[PDB]
Amino acid sequence: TPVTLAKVIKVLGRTGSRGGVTQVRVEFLEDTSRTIVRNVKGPVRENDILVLMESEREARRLR
Amino acid sequence: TRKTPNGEGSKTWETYEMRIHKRYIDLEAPVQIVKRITQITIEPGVDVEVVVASN
Amino acid sequence: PGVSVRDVAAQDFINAYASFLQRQGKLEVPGYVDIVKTSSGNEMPPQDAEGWFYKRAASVARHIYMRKQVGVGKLNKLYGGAKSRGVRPYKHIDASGSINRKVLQALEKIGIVEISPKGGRRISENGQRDLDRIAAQTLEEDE
Amino acid sequence: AVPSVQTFGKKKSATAVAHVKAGKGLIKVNGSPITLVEPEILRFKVYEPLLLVGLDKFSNIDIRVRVTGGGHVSQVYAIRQAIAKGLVAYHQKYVDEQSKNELKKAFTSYDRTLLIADSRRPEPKKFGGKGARSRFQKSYR
Amino acid sequence: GRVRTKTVKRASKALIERYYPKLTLDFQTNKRLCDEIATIQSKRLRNKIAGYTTHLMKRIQKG
Amino acid sequence: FTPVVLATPIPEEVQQAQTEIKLFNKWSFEEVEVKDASLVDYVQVRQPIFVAHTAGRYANKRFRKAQCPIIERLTNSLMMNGRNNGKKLKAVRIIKHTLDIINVLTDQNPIQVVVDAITNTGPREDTTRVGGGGAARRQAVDVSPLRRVNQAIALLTIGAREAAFRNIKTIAETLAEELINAAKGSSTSYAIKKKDELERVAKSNR
Amino acid sequence: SLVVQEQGSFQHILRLLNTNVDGNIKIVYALTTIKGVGRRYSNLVCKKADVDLHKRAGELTQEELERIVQIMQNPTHYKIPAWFLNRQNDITDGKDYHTLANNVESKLRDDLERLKKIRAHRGIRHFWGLRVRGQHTKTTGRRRA
Amino acid sequence: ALISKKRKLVADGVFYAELNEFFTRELAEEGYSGVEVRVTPTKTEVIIRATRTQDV
Amino acid sequence: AQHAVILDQEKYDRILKEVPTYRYVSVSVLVDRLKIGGSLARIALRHLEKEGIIKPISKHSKQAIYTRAT
Amino acid sequence: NEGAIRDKTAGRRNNRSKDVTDSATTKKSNTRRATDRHSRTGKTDTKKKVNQGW
RNA sequence: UAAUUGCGAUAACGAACGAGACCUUAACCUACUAAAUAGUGGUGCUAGCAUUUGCUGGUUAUCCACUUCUUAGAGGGACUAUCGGUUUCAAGCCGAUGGAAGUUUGAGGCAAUAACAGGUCUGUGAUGCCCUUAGACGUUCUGGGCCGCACGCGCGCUACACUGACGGAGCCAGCGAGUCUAACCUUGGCCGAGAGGUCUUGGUAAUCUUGUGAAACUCCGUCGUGCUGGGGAUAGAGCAUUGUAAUUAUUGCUCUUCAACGAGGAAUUCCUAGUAAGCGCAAGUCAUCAGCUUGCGUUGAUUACGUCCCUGCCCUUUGUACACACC
Ligand SMILES: [Mg+2]
Ligand SMILES: [Mg+2]
Ligand SMILES: [Mg+2]
Ligand SMILES: [Mg+2]
Ligand SMILES: [Mg+2]
Ligand SMILES: [Mg+2]
Ligand SMILES: [Mg+2]
Ligand SMILES: [Mg+2]
Ligand SMILES: [Mg+2]
Ligand SMILES: [Mg+2]
Ligand SMILES: [Mg+2]
Ligand SMILES: [Mg+2]
Ligand SMILES: [Mg+2]
Ligand SMILES: [Mg+2]
Ligand SMILES: [Mg+2]
Ligand SMILES: [Mg+2]
Ligand SMILES: [Mg+2]
Ligand SMILES: [Mg+2]
Ligand SMILES: [Mg+2]
Repeated sequence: TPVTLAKVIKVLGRTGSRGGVTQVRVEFLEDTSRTIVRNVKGPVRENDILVLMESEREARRLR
Repeated sequence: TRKTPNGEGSKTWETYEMRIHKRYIDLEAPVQIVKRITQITIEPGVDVEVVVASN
Repeated sequence: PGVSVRDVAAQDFINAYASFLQRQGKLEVPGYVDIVKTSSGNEMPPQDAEGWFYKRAASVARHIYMRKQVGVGKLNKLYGGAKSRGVRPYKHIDASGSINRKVLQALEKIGIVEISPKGGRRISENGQRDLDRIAAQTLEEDE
Repeated sequence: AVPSVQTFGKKKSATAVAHVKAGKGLIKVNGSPITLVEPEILRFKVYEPLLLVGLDKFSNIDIRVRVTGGGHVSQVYAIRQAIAKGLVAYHQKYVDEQSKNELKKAFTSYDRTLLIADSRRPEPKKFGGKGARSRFQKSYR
Repeated sequence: GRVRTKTVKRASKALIERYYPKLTLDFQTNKRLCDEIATIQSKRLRNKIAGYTTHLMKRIQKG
Repeated sequence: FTPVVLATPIPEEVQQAQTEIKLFNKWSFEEVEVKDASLVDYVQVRQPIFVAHTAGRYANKRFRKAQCPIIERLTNSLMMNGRNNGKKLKAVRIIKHTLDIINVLTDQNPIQVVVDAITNTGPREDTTRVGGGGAARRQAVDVSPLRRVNQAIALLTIGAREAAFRNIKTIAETLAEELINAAKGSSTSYAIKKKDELERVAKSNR
Repeated sequence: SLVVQEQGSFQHILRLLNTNVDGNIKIVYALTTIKGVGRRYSNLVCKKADVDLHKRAGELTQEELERIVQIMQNPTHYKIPAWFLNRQNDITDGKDYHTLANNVESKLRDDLERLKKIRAHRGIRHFWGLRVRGQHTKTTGRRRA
Repeated sequence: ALISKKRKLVADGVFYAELNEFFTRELAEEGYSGVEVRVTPTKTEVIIRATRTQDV
Repeated sequence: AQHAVILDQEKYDRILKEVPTYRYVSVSVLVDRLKIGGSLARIALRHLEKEGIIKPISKHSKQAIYTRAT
Repeated sequence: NEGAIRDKTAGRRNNRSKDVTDSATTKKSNTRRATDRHSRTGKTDTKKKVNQGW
């Protein structure tokens, strides 16, 4: 499996009608200089590290 | 005690309290001063009682 | 080096004192043993069925040594436990005032506790003698 | 009249008091060596101050501790505190300061609240429920 | 939410308005100042006022 | 280790390992490294302790929950399901019992297998109930590391609590077993199954 | 304790007092399947019969079992406290008995019929299939019969 | 005599209340406004705070 | 009341020839071999400790731990 | 009592075999709560009597 | 921001009620004043084990000293402090250091204007009117009933067990209360399996009950997954206590009888740290009766630290033929 390691850059806001979702931009430690904003589930802060199970796919506002 | 006279409404309870302060001071004195210290220094609000020797 | 009972582990000190009285036979065990229940708050009698009175006596003796004086009611409350009142909630219940009172008798006739002034029972000076003795014997099992 | 200090330590109701005189290294709790306390799963809890600072540092002092109130855990967190607060108070008046500062440093660096008494406390129950915040059950009809 | 009320900020304004030749950046001496210069009824209230005279003094030195 | 014996004697094996490596009950606290990139900074080991019982304030701030010893985090989650609310001294011993069992089979400090079991059952990505209107589909999301550790503890202990229920095996035996099978995912453990089936459902909504 | 190694002497289910008893369960508890003997009563009887509590019902040499019966159906002669027994201070002869397996079903009817036959309220209450001990009957007891 | 200190003060509080009630009913037409009791040796004193003591 | 509340000489020798290769052997471990119930399992743990075969590594009730001889 | 046990149509067995009347599982029946602000007296205090008193 | 709490914008400027302040309680004092009804060290007097000086107790006054612990008086302390992030560098807010304490410090008390045909004439010798008032709707006396049982609903209690029951053993709290013209809280000694009985005793209470030796909990065994030793409904027989009286069984003990219940459908409650939950205890009621309540301490988690999707309510905007105001 293509295990992808990306580090939280910024904490943007709470998505999801419930709110338990947070919008976060990450930078991969393997070949950085590209950033992609991902949706988290658990509580998150700056400089965390998300294990993105698929490299090239991102999302936005949730209902 | 519940504030309500009846039983209607959410069950609001209400605690009253009254504080009792008790002090005792031992003196070794003759017959005069004790009777002079007790006839005066009386106070409306302070219950003063003067017990006698150690038995 | 010197010793007391306070230097010995609380549990296995009694288990040695319990095994002592048995090994001695000077007991005065009432006789309603094996059928008494030691508290209303119990379901079944003690599972030792030959013993458990040496243990209670040894337990009683150690307790009275640790403090100034203890009473019959004081041991009823100490050894008491929680009684399941069937479908109703638990409550603390006192233990049998006859097992303990007859422990205070069978250990006083045996010379480990005397009927103290101020009420209660005091550890007999010969009891300290015997208690500190077998207590030191326990530290010879780990020597 | 020998060099001696006394300290304490309080966990949630229990107050363990400790007299620390100069001695030949004994540590007794209410009557009994520290090698017996027996909740016994927290035996190393009260051993901790003796090890944070080293098995020595006691060969010249005697400690004795009595604990009233509390509970079967409430007191164990008090005695470990009254022990360490005293060892660090004995160097306050009888040894030099820099050694005493080395003790607070080696204690607070690990510090399961060893010199510092925890402020937590049981919160009052308010009417309307069996607990502090817990409310009774309602049914709406 | 430690938003100071107006009675604090009203008193703090009125003190710096007329006691800058006092009232340094140290709350401690400012506290002691208030009990000599101002008539406050509460030790708690006075510490609230002095701590805020101390916030304003700090930033006046700075534009 | 230069022994010393004062009046009230401190035992040898007691004296020995204490002022030496400040290790666990009797297990080495060093050498334990989280076999994965992140969940470090969220798995505690170093700083070491003696038992997994601590009067710590891991609640009155958001992320300070992470600083609790991960072994102690394991215990906390053991003492629950109502009848075991509170009763930490109980689970504290169950952990000590458990670590020896983990130790017995297949060497490797059990405080390291616990790290292995945790990191192997935390879902990397998951799903959530996005409205979309009535017929709510599932949006794939990437669960943060803190939730990856928490859910790993809840999943493991739950898997052992329901398995150890109504059967001759004890809590520590099933707890160890679960941690043992979760060291490297054995596909025969409650936690691995639920972990993979959460990334399975998350994968089918991407 | 010890590792025992007995031969075919031990036997599974054995019958006494008109009921059946599992051989391979402890005898203090194996006796309780007899109606009229419980955990307390059993335990005191075996303590009296010089019987090893750590044994099962499957062991216990046939003399031990025959002794156990003789004590149960005569507790007052073998020094049992007469407040230990299910039926004392009888309502006809005054004597203290301990009714056993099939007899305990017999004495329930004899008592119940004595109350009915007398038309006492407690008996009338029994005849109506109601609760007798005085409990409320509004909210509890809905499935029973 | 021979009272507990707790029951004593509570019993003294009731005595003030009942004493006050009996005056608020009896001395209305005189501007009654309260009482105080001074417990001394040789005497037990009651002061009638009434705006018009000529009628009291 | 199902299989191995009792001693059964063939079961005794079964124990001796089978405790080897048990890296973990305890109350629950003895029951899982289609054999001794928990009561007589807690008796075997002291007899297999009378000499050799099992090494005590744990402490007490509700949790036993033994390991092969060394 | 002699007739109390004699009496048939008595005891659990008889009631247990009869249908449960539907009036058991009823509601509050509420009997006029949404008419609380409409005075049924039909009287209506007058403005002069109010100004005389207030 | 918890807040018409503030900043800022500003035809407004500056103010008051309500919020805040305040008050009570729980936290911090080796600083002040002290205490045989609170406790510590030392000394006598004193017992036990060791001896090489030691270790562990006894002794409401045999004396000396002290106030860390306890107690409550007067003070002190915090002001979200220091520093750094963030933001109109405004109010603020987040992080780190320090601190007894930094969630309005935690928990309460008090709480404006107004509304409701909310509840209470069954708390009142508070009261209008109406009824009744001697064969009484007055009042007292006897007995019964409010507990009555095909069923529907609500708060709970106890459980379905092996993080367990059971038996021994360890042994730790806090809020209270407790008897005068009286029988309240009760130690201790005996008798009793138990419940209890009997003889005495301290206490009008920091002095005596009481260290309330409470319960979970910790410890070593017995049991082995089997409705089993889990569970204790139901029921028979016996003995005690309260009370003038216990039958429809006030309560307590004993043996026996050993049901349903294998974690529970649709639904729905409560809750964010010493909190939840587990656990008992005191007080109220009380002659006897807690499965209730009000408080208390003991053991002590998981998960949020967010949002407006559900729901509930506030805010403007807007419409109105409503103003007895959508009843
Ligand atoms: Mg007990
Ligand atoms: Mg107890
Ligand atoms: Mg039976
Ligand atoms: Mg002081
Ligand atoms: Mg800090
Ligand atoms: Mg109405
Ligand atoms: Mg009224
Ligand atoms: Mg009547
Ligand atoms: Mg009623
Ligand atoms: Mg209610
Ligand atoms: Mg137990
Ligand atoms: Mg008798
Ligand atoms: Mg007297
Ligand atoms: Mg049972
Ligand atoms: Mg059964
Ligand atoms: Mg469930
Ligand atoms: Mg009561
Ligand atoms: Mg009630
Ligand atoms: Mg308009």
